[PDB]
Amino acid sequence: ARCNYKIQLDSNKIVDTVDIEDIGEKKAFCRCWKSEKWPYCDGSHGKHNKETGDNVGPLIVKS
Amino acid sequence: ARCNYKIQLDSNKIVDTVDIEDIGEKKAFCRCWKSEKWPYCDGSHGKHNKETGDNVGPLIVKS
Ligand code: FES
Ligand code: FES
Repeated sequence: ARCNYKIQLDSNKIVDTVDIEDIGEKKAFCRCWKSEKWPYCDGSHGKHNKETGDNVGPLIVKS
Repeated sequence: ARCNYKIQLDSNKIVDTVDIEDIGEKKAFCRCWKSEKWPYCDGSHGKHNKETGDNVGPLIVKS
């Protein structure tokens, strides 16, 4: 049971790097692998959780 | 097909918040929902990807 059906399926391993000096006030990062704005959250987690009963959600990095 | 079988299954929605002033040099955050050090990566993604063919990996936040 894989988790990612959408993001860079050609890649062997998806690791994203961000510098704190690009966060601004705050940024929300996707942990559900469904965002169309990867690696940022775009709210797609909500439909996923409703359909599946899951409870996943983003990481908020703040300043 | 839910993604999270491990983290706070009582919770309706798992949103984590971190302040950049707690990153230090860098921190790696789990996006595979298998870490025993949630919300940080503990390398559990590697066994998951080997078993399933998946390609998920952490978010690295650096300074
Ligand atoms: S779109 Fe994936 S966690 Fe929000
Ligand atoms: S342990 Fe989950 S992304 Fe590394």
